[PDB]
Amino acid sequence: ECDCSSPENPCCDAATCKLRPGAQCGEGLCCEQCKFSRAGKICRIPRGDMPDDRCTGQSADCPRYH
Repeated sequence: ECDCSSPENPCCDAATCKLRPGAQCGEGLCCEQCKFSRAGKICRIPRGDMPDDRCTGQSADCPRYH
């Protein structure tokens, strides 16, 4: 298993398919240049008045309220 889906992704070492040194992530709504996006950054807009989702600063995915 690999940190990045695609071998083209520079966030991962080609040889291992694991994140390159210093990288936090390689993909997701909350990944920017191989690092976690800023905590509190909007990452998902619903229609209507349901709450938006924001990045946590500790994960590369955009969380959901449940």
